[PDB]
Amino acid sequence: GRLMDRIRKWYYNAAGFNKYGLMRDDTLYEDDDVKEALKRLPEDLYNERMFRIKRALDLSLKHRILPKEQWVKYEEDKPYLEPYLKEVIRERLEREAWNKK
Amino acid sequence: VHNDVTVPDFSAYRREDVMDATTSSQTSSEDRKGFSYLVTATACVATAY
Amino acid sequence: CPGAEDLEITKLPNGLIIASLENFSPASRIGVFIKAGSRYETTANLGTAHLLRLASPLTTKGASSFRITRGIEAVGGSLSVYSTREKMTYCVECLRDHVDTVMEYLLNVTTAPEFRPWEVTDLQPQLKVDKAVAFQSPQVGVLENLHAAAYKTALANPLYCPDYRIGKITSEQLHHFVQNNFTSARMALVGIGVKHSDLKQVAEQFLNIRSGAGTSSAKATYWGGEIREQNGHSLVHAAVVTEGAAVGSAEANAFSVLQHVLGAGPLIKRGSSVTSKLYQGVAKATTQPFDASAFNVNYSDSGLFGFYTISQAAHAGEVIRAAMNQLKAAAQGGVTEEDVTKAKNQLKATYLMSVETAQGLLNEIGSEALLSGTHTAPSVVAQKIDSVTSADVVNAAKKFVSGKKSMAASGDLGSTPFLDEL
Amino acid sequence: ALLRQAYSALFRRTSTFALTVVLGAVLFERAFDQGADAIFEHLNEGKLWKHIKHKYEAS
Amino acid sequence: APNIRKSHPLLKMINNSLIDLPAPSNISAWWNFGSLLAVCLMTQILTGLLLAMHYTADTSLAFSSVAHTCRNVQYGWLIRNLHANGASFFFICIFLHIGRGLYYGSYL
Amino acid sequence: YKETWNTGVILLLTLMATAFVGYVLPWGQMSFWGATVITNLFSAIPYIGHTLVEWAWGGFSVDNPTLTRFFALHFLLPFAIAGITIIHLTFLHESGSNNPLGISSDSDKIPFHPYYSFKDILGLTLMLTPFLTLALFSPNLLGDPENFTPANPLVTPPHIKPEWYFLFAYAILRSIPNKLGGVLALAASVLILFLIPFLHKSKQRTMTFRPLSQTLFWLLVANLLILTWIGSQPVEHPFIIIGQMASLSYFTILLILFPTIGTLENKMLNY
Amino acid sequence: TYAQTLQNIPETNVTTLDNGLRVASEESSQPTCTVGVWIGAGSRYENEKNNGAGYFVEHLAFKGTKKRPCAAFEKEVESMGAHFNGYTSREQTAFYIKALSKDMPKVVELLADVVQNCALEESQIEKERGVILQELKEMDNDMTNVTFDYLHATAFQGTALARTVEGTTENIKHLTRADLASYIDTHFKAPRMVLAAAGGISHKELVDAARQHFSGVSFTYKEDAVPILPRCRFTGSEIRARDDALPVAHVALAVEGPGWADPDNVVLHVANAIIGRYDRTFGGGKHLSSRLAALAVEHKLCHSFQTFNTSYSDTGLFGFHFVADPLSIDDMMFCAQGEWMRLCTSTTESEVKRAKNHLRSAMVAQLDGTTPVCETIGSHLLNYGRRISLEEWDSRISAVDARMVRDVCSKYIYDKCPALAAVGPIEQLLDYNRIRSGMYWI
Ligand code: HEM
Ligand code: HEM
Ligand SMILES: CSC1=N[C@@](C)(c2ccccc2)C(=O)N1Nc1ccccc1
Repeated sequence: GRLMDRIRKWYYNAAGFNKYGLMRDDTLYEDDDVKEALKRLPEDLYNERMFRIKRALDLSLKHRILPKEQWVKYEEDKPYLEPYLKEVIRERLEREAWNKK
Repeated sequence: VHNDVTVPDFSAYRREDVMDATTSSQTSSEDRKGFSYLVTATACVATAY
Repeated sequence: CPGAEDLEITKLPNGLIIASLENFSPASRIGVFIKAGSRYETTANLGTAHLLRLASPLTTKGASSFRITRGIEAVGGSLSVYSTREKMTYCVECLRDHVDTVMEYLLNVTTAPEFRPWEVTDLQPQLKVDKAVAFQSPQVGVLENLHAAAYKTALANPLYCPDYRIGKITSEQLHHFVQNNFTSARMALVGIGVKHSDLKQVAEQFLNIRSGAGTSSAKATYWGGEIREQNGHSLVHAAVVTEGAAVGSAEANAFSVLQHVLGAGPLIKRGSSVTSKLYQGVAKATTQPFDASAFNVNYSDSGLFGFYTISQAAHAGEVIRAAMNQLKAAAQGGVTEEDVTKAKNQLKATYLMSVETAQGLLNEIGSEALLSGTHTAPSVVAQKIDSVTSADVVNAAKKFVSGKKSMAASGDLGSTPFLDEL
Repeated sequence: ALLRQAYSALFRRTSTFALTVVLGAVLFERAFDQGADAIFEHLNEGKLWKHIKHKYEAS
Repeated sequence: APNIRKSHPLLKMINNSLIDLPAPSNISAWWNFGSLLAVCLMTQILTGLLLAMHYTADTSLAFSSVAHTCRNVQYGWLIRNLHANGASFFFICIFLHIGRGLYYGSYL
Repeated sequence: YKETWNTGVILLLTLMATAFVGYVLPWGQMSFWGATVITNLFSAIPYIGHTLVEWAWGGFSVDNPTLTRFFALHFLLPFAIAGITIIHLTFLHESGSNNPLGISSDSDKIPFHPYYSFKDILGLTLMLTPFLTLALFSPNLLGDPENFTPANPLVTPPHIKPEWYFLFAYAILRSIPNKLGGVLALAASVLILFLIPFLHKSKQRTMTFRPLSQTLFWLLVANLLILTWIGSQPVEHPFIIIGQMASLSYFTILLILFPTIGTLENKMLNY
Repeated sequence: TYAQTLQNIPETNVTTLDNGLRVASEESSQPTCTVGVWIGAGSRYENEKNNGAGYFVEHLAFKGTKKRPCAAFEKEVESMGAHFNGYTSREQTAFYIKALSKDMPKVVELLADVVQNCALEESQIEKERGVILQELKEMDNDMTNVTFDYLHATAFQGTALARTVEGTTENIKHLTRADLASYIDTHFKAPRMVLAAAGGISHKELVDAARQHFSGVSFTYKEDAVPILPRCRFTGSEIRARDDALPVAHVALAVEGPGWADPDNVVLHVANAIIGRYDRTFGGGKHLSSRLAALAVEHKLCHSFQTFNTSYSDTGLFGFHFVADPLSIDDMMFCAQGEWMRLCTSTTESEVKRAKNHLRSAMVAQLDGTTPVCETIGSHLLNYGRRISLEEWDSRISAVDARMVRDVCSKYIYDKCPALAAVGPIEQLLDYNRIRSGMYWI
């Protein structure tokens, strides 16, 4: 049924990164794979990500959040980095596999 | 030009076994090194002691 | 226990030509010939062909950038791309037992490129480097200017991406180029050390970018300009040409012979070229080191003919004028009937040696199998060459002295004469 | 060919060079102590409790 | 960075002061006292701690705790000699270090 | 930030040794007996144990040579702490500080001065009030009255309990009724910290946006509260069982729940 | 298949004219062919007084003979569409011609006339004296070659291999018509030469024209005697030519190699194949199989680098050479020495497998045309005293494995004193001692 979907939507809202206007992908820890993926983002997607983050850090220092009407909605969260990230990890594993003789 | 350049003569310094230009220096290499390394290993022994 | 063999050559319905040959050599050398080049670029996408050439190792729909390089190296293979203003060749070499392996890559590269934006951005600074090493030979620089003075369009475009465009070429531009030029009817899949049934099979079952003649290139319009690059070098390189013959143009061989009659490169190490009208003539004029040769290029719809010199700055004047007289003098019957005999030897020899190396052979086969899906017998070619009268040659020589000329010179041009003083 | 043999077997590999320094120190110690201890006692014959002891020992 | 000796934040330091450090090819024995002084320092500290672990700072126990050290502590007497003379070694070296400096105008 | 973290764990261990050798100096009953209980822990190590202990003591029990060497150590260690702090901060500057959102702050940084110099001086005076209030109005609120009695080698206090900051660890030591097993449990209770970096499964750095991990985090904190409390009580029912529970859940939360929940959370985000 | 193609390659035929000369040739069906004479001579055979003679001769070997002066000689060769080239190295010299098989015989006559009756025109000599002096100034700007000369200059200091092929300025300014004459007579002798040809030629027809123009037979046993040269002592050392005015720096490091006849060379070549080579135009970039190459790309360690196994009769130079900016020398040298250690210590089966394939196609590529195949023949008989088929090489290459590579490399590289040559802005290259230490553990 819609159990998994129900759960995911609950968590999304429970997590709360959307109160800062951040997309799920804006919250990823920048390990090696993520760093490489970021470098592949198109100019505009990259500049938009940057603004959202700079803006959230501002909210964080002010100890405020966005007005409830600007919170990102679970179904409008754009997974802008996931596609790239997947390719990156896919490539890395290939190299890794291939370098094992 | 570089053609007019030659390595000076180091006979006043060469170890006895590599003094002769027409003799392979590889045959005395293990002795030349074994000796120097012996001194070192010995110092390590004295030091460890 | 292998022996002789045939030079087969099918030609599928879509127009894709397939020429193979089995010489039982332990090494195979397949290639994809294509009618593409800076010739098809326009002001808007200048240099896109150059970059496309360097883009061969980028990821494709079938292989990743990493696997293309690792895969080929895995079996001691190689992958390279040579190109002229009007043709591009993608070839791979490797030991016989690996033709399958190496094939997948050659295929992917020419028909399934992904031109990922990031990969492309990263590669563009290479154009500067590539171009930098190429330009170390003065030769390359004046030949660029030469074509820019010779034509107003198509063949006028440089073979190396102009500076203002390094970093500005886009992925869409690379895709559009490959889509409008790498069409089945402008490509030829030539192979050596392989079996036709095999090579033929690979083509039809794998080559998908489809048919058409794609975007056709504009006609080459002659200009007859003059470009002078004053850069202070002690030596002055200069080339003077005239519209010569086109590929296949009957008047071709005539120039080829007039070329060898005038002087087409040295034959003896550190030796003088006596059989060289042009060299010998220039030699008599100046005392200092120099070099003169008959320049000759044949393109699809045009060609260029003339002489290329290299000389000290102060003697550039006399050296170039001396080269001119040797051309007039030749235009005025000053061509022995024996000269034409010798030249026909050097020409038959040269052509024959050209095909000794795998690279030269594959290129011979492919080039023709591309511009006419056929193959002239080394006898018919010889037959066509020697059947060139001394008249023909003297005529070619005339067409030069009478036709409009274009010149290009670089170095300390302080004493280099202008085209209108020749 | 001791220097030669020594080099190949002991001094070439950095690992073997280390084991040689350990056993060397072990053997050296045993030998050096005993020798030095002798040289000292010899230069002092009859003066150490080692020498006098027997006179009053009576356990 | 391809080699750790240069990239690592700690090794980088050992490398820039004791391995890849550029030194004049012609410095004499008068340039040895710097490192000797450094070793005296490490030495004095080491023996000093060993002594401190048996010392007692009270006018009624000071003198005797030092005696207790030299008479009862295993190698106590040795450690005390090394510390006491080490101080002299330290001054010998500092005076030569200074002399070198004055002579060669290191004070510049 | 692994190197900063690891040197951080070394700093904790060094601070602890310092406090231990420092606490012995006044030589009251608690100083003596606690020093006896602790030093005797090392005798649990098989084979070399008894040997190391007597070595550390400089005799057959905590005595004068133990005191003078402890003074020297207490005098020295604070400086090792200062030195290692420099290393701590040196590794830290390779990356600069992390921040509450766990996302890069390169797009919004500010000079330490005057922002944090002022913020830090403020923090100093805020925490200085409780310190001084305690120090000047309740000097002995946190200390055992037993330490106002000169050490007596022949009389052991009825209730030997450690300083508040070592209680939780003590509770863990007692959870395992086996001498050597308790030592290991104690060792692990602190060395577990070296393992934390390898148990991170979240795709996000902080717990700010991870509600499940947050609950898990406070359970852990409360679990430490219970251990602290249990460590101040005598070994008797119900304490003994409550103690073992808390010890057990302490290691469980860190070794199993955190990484497990971390993975579970990644899936709820569709990663 | 591959194996089959190797077995079906026409055999190389050899015969000897009892005057001491050997005639070898591989037959194919090509209307074109290359034939030439490979002489076992070079700068190594010279000495302090006649150094650069063999080079001086290489300049006249084409300016005419006795039977036919300059113009005549040239015209005749040119007019038949044949190419006349040649070269002189330290232990080998060669003069060869490219032309139509239809002239194999006239060419053989031409070759013989060159090696036997060089005119040595007194006036031409003074003319070439000035030309050779101009080539020495041109070559002096070829850092790569200035660097390899220096590598030999120090690696074999005190011996013959220490001299450059072109010779000294003094020698070139004073070599006499008599000296060159003497040189030719002393060295260009039948037993020390090889008539090699490849293409569409009859071995018997070749050998015949050979008998006709290379006829002079020997009576004594000393006339069939090929003089064994005195050994050249290798010396671990360094020569540093510093000029911070040069844009990039060149560096070459090497250890003594075995020498032609040694089977180990098959392994050293496989080894060099693992390390490979690189230059800023290799499209492969950061994905290249060569670890050193990958690092070079990632860290921008150099403009280029190459490995090499230069053989000789009794010795050789096994090492590498790189060009880098003054500020990346140290890291490059570090990674380079690092890869050499990995060779002796941790080579993999996968690594050799690849290197073996790369090596096979490398050998096959050295037989791409008549001239290169002819060069193989001249060289093989002159160095192994016999032709070595691709099938044999392949047989040997196939036997190589990781273990073997480690053993052989450990043998020639591990803890050895190397020869170092550095030119240009080399202030960053650390001292000998530090480099010497890079020779062990890793
Ligand atoms: C710059 C290094 C040092 C110098 C120059 C130095 C010098 C001295 C001198 C002059 C003495 C007297 C020796 C005597 O009895 O005649 C002394 C005593 C002592 N020092 Fe140091 N010392 C140094 C470091 C230390 C340190 C770091 C400690 C301990 C942590 C220390 C602990 C002691 C102790 C305990 C004594 C008293 C016992 C004794 O006199 O033997 N010292 N030191
Ligand atoms: C004497 C003990 C210590 C001192 C003086 C000390 C000092 C500091 C300083 C000055 C900072 C920067 C400011 C801050 O973020 O608070 C810092 C950061 C840090 N320290 Fe410590 N520290 C100590 C112990 C520890 C311990 C015990 C740990 C962990 C086991 C630790 C982990 C860290 C880490 C990981 C940071 C990074 C902070 C961030 O997220 O940006 N420190 N420490
Ligand atoms: C010298 S006794 C001691 N040192 C303290 C300050 C300490 C111990 C361990 C680690 C750091 C600090 C402590 O609490 N005690 N007391 C005590 C009482 C009973 C049982 C154990 C310790």
